[PDB]
Amino acid sequence: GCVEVDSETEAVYGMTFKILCISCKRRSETNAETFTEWTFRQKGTEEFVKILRYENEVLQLEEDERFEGRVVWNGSRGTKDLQDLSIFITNVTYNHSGDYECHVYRLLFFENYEHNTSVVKKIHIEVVDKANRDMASIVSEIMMYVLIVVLTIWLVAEMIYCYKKIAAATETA
Amino acid sequence: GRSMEVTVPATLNVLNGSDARLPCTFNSCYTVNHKQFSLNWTYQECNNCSEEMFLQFRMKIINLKLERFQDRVEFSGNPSKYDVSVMLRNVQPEDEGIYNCYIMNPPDRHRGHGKIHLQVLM
Amino acid sequence: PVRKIAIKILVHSLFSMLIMCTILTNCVFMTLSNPPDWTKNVEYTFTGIYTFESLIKILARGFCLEDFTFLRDPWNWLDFSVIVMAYVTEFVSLVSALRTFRVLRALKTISVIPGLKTIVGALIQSVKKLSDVMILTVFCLSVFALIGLQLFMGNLRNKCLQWPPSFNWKDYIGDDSHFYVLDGQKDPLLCGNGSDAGQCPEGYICVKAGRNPNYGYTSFDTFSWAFLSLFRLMTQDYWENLYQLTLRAAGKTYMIFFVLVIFLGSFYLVNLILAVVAMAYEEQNQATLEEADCCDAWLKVKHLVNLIVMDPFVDLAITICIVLNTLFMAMEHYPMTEQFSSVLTVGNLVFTGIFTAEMVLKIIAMDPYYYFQEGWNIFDGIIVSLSLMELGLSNVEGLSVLRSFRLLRVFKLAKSWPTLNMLIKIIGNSVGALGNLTLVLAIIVFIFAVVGMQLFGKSYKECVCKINDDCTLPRWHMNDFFHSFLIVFRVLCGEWIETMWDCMEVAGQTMCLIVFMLVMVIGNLVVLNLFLALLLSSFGKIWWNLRKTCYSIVEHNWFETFIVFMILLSSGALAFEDIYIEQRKTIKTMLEYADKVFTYIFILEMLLKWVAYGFQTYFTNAWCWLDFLIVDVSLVSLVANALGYSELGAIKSLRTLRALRPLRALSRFEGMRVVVNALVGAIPSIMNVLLVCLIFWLIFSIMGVNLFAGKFYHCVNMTTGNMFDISDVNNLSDCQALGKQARWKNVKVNFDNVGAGYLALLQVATFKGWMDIMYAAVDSRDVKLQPVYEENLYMYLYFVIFIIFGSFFTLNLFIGVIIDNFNQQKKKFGGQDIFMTEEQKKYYNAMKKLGSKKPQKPIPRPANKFQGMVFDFVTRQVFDISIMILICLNMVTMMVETDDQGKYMTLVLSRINLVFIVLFTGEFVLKLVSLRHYYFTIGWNIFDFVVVILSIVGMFLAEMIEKYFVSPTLFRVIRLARIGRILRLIKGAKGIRTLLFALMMSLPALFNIGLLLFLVMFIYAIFGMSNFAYVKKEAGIDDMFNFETFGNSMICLFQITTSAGWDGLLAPILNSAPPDCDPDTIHPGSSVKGDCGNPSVGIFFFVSYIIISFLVVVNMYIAVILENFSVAT
Ligand SMILES: CCN1C[C@]2(COC)CC[C@H](OC)[C@@]34[C@@H]5C[C@]6(O)[C@@H](OC)C[C@@](OC(C)=O)([C@H]5[C@@H]6C(=O)c5ccc(OC)cc5)[C@@H]([C@@H](OC)[C@H]23)[C@@H]14
Ligand SMILES: *[C@@H]1O[C@H](CO)[C@@H](O[C@@H]2O[C@H](CO)[C@@H](O[C@@H]3O[C@H](CO)[C@@H](O)[C@H](O)[C@@H]3O)[C@H](O)[C@H]2NC(C)=O)[C@H](O)[C@H]1NC(C)=O
Ligand SMILES: *[C@@H]1O[C@H](CO)[C@@H](O[C@@H]2O[C@H](CO)[C@@H](O)[C@H](O)[C@H]2NC(C)=O)[C@H](O)[C@H]1NC(C)=O
Ligand SMILES: *[C@@H]1O[C@H](CO)[C@@H](O)[C@H](O)[C@H]1NC(C)=O
Ligand SMILES: *[C@@H]1O[C@H](CO)[C@@H](O)[C@H](O)[C@H]1NC(C)=O
Ligand SMILES: *[C@@H]1O[C@H](CO)[C@@H](O)[C@H](O)[C@H]1NC(C)=O
Ligand SMILES: *[C@@H]1O[C@H](CO)[C@@H](O)[C@H](O)[C@H]1NC(C)=O
Ligand SMILES: *[C@@H]1O[C@H](CO)[C@@H](O)[C@H](O)[C@H]1NC(C)=O
Repeated sequence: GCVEVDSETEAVYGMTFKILCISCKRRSETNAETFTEWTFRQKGTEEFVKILRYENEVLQLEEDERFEGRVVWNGSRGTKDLQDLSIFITNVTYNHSGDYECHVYRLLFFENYEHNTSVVKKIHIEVVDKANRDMASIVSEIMMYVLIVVLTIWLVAEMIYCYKKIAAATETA
Repeated sequence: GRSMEVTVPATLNVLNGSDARLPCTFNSCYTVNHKQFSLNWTYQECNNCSEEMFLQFRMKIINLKLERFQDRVEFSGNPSKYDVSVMLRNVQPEDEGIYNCYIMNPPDRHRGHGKIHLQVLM
Repeated sequence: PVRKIAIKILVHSLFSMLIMCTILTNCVFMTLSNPPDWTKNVEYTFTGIYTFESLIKILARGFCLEDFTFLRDPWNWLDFSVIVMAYVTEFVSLVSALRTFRVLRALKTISVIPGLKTIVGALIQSVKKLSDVMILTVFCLSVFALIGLQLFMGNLRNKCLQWPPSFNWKDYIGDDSHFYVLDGQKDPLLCGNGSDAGQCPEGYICVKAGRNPNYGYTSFDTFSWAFLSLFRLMTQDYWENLYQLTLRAAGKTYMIFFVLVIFLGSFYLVNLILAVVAMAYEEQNQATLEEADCCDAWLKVKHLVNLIVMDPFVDLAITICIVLNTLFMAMEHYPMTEQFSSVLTVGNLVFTGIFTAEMVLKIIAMDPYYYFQEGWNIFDGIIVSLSLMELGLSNVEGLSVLRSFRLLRVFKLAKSWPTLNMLIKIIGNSVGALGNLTLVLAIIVFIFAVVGMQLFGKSYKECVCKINDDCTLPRWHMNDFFHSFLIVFRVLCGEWIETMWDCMEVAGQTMCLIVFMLVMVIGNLVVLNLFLALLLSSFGKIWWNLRKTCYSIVEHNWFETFIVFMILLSSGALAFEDIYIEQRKTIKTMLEYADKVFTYIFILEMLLKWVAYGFQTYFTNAWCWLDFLIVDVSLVSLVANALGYSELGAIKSLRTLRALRPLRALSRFEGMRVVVNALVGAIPSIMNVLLVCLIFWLIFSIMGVNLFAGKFYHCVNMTTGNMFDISDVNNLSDCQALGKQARWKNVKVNFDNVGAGYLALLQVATFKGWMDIMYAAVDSRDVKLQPVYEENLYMYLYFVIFIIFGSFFTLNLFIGVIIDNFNQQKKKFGGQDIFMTEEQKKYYNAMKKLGSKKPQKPIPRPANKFQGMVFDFVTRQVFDISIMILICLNMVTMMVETDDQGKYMTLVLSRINLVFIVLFTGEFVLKLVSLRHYYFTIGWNIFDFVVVILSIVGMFLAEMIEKYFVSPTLFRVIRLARIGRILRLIKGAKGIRTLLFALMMSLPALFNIGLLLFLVMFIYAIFGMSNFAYVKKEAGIDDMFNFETFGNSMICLFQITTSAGWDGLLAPILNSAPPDCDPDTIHPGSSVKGDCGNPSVGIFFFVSYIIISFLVVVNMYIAVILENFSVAT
């Protein structure tokens, strides 16, 4: 099926970024018509100005200069039931580093009961200039190396101890 | 299936003047509902002429008060127990004929038929 | 003088034959569903003949005006009763009396031949020993049903109701249009409030408001329905649906209940029943065995023909020809083209010609009827005559079914094949020496079929629209005799409740319950007795210095347990590779580096084993080979990942081999190792008999191919998913003209070729998948033609016959060879109690002595007070029985519990429970006042002490939960002290005591086999998580029971372990190409594409797991059965 993953917290200047908003349906087989508002606020700015609107197939964007011709769609294509709301920001700059809101509005169809559900996904990004590797990866790599080295040391210590013991046992004869 | 098994005797005759119980009882498996149940009663004196209706059950009981015989007909049955026999008052020598009960109890698709000869015996 | 005339006629042989033939033709006449008007006179003739027989009996068993004559025999009562009820029915206006003697006249068939009385008596005396087993069965069923009643109380009625967009809550619950129907299920979807339970669709809320899931009958609300549902679980009839409904209502975390019952009720109680029936039949068998010109031309042609080779290529050439003919028949498939169909036809012609040549060469040398003496010669003549008739006809419609008869030539291999000869011997023995048992089984099936027909025919015809949406007859009805027989046969095969639901909804709950339980008991007992009868009627300056150190390090227990722990850690690191790993994103990298750590450490461990043992002594060991192969796979994966060759198809497929990492535990776990060794020791004979089974199933598969060969193709209305009717689409030319709305769908489990035939036969013989197969086969008309509902209604007989032979006699041969192999293996061991290590054998043979003990009367007297009379009163059997009566009353007042009971009723129940608790505590304190010294002579007193403490504690937490932070999901669990309070019944339940002691004695071997099964489940669940975690959400794979997560994979695998639902779990994976699926359907947050599973790997996975689980379950069955035999005998 589908799973909801959290978007990456940090972006890198000059390169591309992919902000994810996975609003998986609570029931997979239910037909739905999903559209979405994407907005955000700048760091140090207290507002929420709509930046784009995704519909059945077409993506619409405002006159905002921070995303004029530098954002593309990377959600579900040609399905009318999105279940994936991903913005691909090409040429990420310092214009966009703040708090994005993903307002996914889903009209779920049923027998004769159309439900009109709204979900909000808030994600914070902060563009940097150097790609900092995540703390979890660094800690895991350091722990891997420490475990390998300490276990090699334990193995060689046991081998030399057994070598001394077997020498003491064999020089007896 | 073939039809609906309706328990109606071949013929029954009532003494004149006394009240008569016109029987129409069916034995249907389905739990009847008072929203889709269909019933009607027909009276015939011909052999091959047009037939007219005088008593119906369609979401409720309807007595049309037929102008030929009388307003004698009355509801004396119970659809929930599958016995919808009716009540007849002031039996007269002109009441002799053949009476047919037509039944349609959803979700069954078979129209149960019940034939009786309304005569009078001493 | 007066009775002397009617004595010779009674014992006259032709009178017995007259009764024979009149009973037989009466049985033929009851077969008719709606007999014509002229059969009434024939019924009059039948009853007149019966009255004539009874008059003879009256005038023969009584002299000088005797009243009762044939009243000293059982079946004579039956005859008198049926004749009386026939004459009672003469009053037409007396009716419900026709269905009173006609279901009793059918019982006359039991006396069809003198001799069946002995078999029926033997069956009745054999079911007599089942008293303790059935009382324990009902005790465990009631205990488990009370557990289910307190846990899932009204849970099954949870239904996703839509939030009111507006009689309030009274006409909103009872609308049935406000719930969620799962797109063509005619039943609201079960839902839940807690996690790991049913997820309501967006805009729906789960409310405990509805009728019930299946026609009002599968529910836990009342103990009666709880008893029915857990009988369903114990018999494993369609329990996967109850499994899914209960786990969707209450939550996935409740499967622990099923894991117990499926092991405790469904598996162990069946083992007890089989063991005790086998014990009774062994006793019966041992008792029975201990009590018991032209002449010149003829001579020269005979010299020419007989005086030929005997060993060199006159009987081996024929075997080779038979094998080649079998291979040519198996080469048939669909769609077969010309220059191959012609090849097969000419091969068949050449083979029948050469067989005719051999027959004539044999008959002109053996001078019939001296040729027709050895049996095999007669069989060869018959089969070759059938082949000549079929080749001469070449157009026989509508029974070209005899064309497949040539497959019987394969049985000519039985001359040289000892195991095939043994199978043929068993098949013939059933119709020969066990002919009485076979006839009893057939007569009982016929009697149940006609009883069901007479009781429920008019019902299934008039009440039909309650169980069907088109108001037409369902697939399995009892309106006519053939369908009634099919339902009775399906009940024997195992699927009783699915038709018993329709029977309840049509023709009376109590009547259908009685009928179906009598069938489920009697017919299954007869089948088991026949199976048992057939089973038993078959028979260095630095180099070596470092080498010592490395050997010591490897054999050190420190290193051994360290390696075992890290193997467990590495195996468990695989279970986190869900479809949620991408949302985890931190344990993802943690495990990415733990994989490197584990593979480096395993490489070091392998090098240490090398430098300690030597290459020869390391590659001699199979376990070392397995570890070396796994290490090599991990090393190649690491090298590919380091070099950057990760995003390649071959490397990605080899990464799936990481699921083999748990296999290292085989060499480390002692019980797992010994069970694997025991399996490998028996695998040769198992393989030989499996080859026999393959040959038999190949015969049946070629027959099925001949019959169907792609007649399963049908047009599905693409907009809805249902089959077209022939009124609209009749053939392929029309399903290619409807266009886009017509797909010409296949079944995906069919008989197109021999491989698909093997798959379909496996489904049919496992009894989970045979449904749609038989539906399509019966519907089929002909190649490239639209099927019609039950057009070939009598092709049900094909599959019936298959289940009779290749699923019953084949299973009998398989079980017999397993018993023989294990008997020889344990006689060779010395030797007994395999599947156990040394520590477990010590535990077992010490526990044997522990259980074989008696109390050494260590209760002399209390110490000088009124406690003397207190002891004298407490120790009495009257008190010891009064306590049991109180426990039984507590059990009954819990059975009284029911969902949605009144507040006053609940208060009354609470007060009664409090009174029972205080009386139990008074009993405990009286025993304490008696024997304060020890009170602990036997563990039963300790069990009573702990259970009363636990009941008090549970009552206290129940009060606390009501008075403080409340949670029903915990209150229901904590209200389970009542279960132990009634489990105290085992104290006085003798027989139940020894059966539970046998279970507790067999626990070690069962635990070893369960550990091996759990390892197998872990490996196959990781395989599922790797492969089928993204397949489509078709029939068997839904939003909850799938392969996405480790929990879901393990629940699906536990479902499959009991062979249940594997057809449904394989159906979505068999999909290969559109429009069945989409090969490039992207779904977040995963980089994988496509929702179609590979059919080859799916079939391999499911078939291999079915075979492995079948072997493991057979091993568990034999372990429990031999433990019971050793305990009792
Ligand atoms: C071992 C599985 N298998 C094999 C056997 C043995 O071959 C000789 C032949 C084929 C038949 O179907 C496949 C069987 C029966 C049909 C049934 O429906 C089935 O369900 C899938 C499971 C069974 O039972 C259990 C507890 O596994 C019954 C059960 C039934 O009818 C029943 C159960 C309990 C009972 O008394 C409490 C009375 C009747 C099995 C065996 O008999 C114990 C018998 C089952
Ligand atoms: C699962 O949790 C939901 C969430 O609350 C529960 O829904 C609740 O259901 C009850 C009735 O079942 C509602 O109570 C009210 O009852 C009156 C009649 O007395 C009626 O008029 C109201 O319309 C309503 O039905 C309650 O409002 C409702 N909760 C919410 C938030 O709407 C549900 O009962 C739980 N189910 C289980 C099995 O735990
Ligand atoms: C396939 O079925 C079609 C109809 O479903 C056949 O076409 C004709 O169908 C009508 C039915 O009203 C028959 O009366 C005609 O006799 C049919 N045509 C012929 C030539 O017989 C069609 O024949 C069937 N077969 C093929 C190969 O298309
Ligand atoms: C994101 O969009 C770009 C187009 O700018 C495309 O090349 C890329 O493949 C997309 N990525 C995903 C994961 O869809
Ligand atoms: C991003 O846009 C700036 C605008 O001047 C340009 O200089 C730069 O090369 C662009 N980078 C990429 C990766 O497109
Ligand atoms: C960033 O924002 C400022 C102020 O809104 C704007 O003038 C500038 O052009 C933006 N950067 C780019 C690369 O357009
Ligand atoms: C309800 O659905 C309409 C479209 O029919 C949509 O415009 C509206 O935004 C939805 N409601 C909310 C709260 O989003
Ligand atoms: C498929 O079914 C629908 C509704 O059941 C019907 O309207 C449609 O005509 C069917 N398709 C064809 C090709 O008849």
